Amino acid sequence: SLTQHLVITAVGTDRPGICNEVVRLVTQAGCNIIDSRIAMFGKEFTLLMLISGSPSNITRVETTLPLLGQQHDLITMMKRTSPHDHQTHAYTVEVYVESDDKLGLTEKFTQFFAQRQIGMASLSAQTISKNQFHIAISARVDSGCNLMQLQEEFDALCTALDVQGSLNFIKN
Amino acid sequence: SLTQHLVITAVGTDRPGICNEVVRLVTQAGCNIIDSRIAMFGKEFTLLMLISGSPSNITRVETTLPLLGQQHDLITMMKRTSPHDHQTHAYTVEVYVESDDKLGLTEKFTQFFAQRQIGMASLSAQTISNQFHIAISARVDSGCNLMQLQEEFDALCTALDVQGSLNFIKN
Repeated sequence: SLTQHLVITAVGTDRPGICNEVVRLVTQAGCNIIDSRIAMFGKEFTLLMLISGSPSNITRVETTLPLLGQQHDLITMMKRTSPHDHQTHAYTVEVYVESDDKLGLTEKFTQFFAQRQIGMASLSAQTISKNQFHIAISARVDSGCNLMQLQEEFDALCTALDVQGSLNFIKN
Repeated sequence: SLTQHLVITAVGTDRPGICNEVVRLVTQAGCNIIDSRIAMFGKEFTLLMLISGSPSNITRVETTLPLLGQQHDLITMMKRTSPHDHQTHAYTVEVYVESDDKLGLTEKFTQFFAQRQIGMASLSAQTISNQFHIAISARVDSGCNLMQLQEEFDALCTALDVQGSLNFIKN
């Protein structure tokens, strides 16, 4: 059949089985779960998800999902999208930047990865207790990426912006 | 000054600098980005983000974020929450399950980990071409009895008669 893809976003007060019903409703709808991201932020359950199924099954998910969010104070958001081309990743680079000035610094580092077409998976930019600003980014690069070269360019940027930054590589 | 926390979630067509916009709007509003999850699913930019700031700044972001979205065809959702008890995990457990049946197999494994208070970071449950595979990346702190976890997990797979494995990775 014509396999259709859908993107799901959900936020709800984290409780024992909230994530059960979600994958329950999705899998029990005939759809496949291509990938997802689950994070516990604050007292909240946050989920990013990409599913695929027949046009019939997806609609089934597009209809039933909001109801689940009604009886659980859950908040949903969906959006159909083109199929997902699997980008296998060979490494996870973890970056850590520290500065005393936060002025437009974070977007300099996200741009660093965009210019190189490296997708980030997580980020944090914040002022710590006690007058410094710390940025933390996690990104995935494939096997075709020159690691020693990525590290050098990252060091140059850090020199250019006069901040302290470290880079870490982790393969899976 | 009475720190407020805001969970933000967005999904729009993946374009360049789209993420930059979000980070710019939030940081210029004087807020901190405590954590976030970014992913490119299909052809969409996907974001989960937890920010915090004073009520004035959070209100500012709550006010101007939707607008930014209207600009970049980005649909967003927001909700305030309580302080973040930032947990650290001693191990990352990669789980892999291979079966020749789809029927209610997924809930079994999520329940398995929810019941044991072991959080999941990612999940994929799909058929591959007549075998339904489940990949789960979960977090396990140091107070976990790895021997018991292994045994119970093996008993799960045995009861469902599927093939499962766990790979303990140190963070």
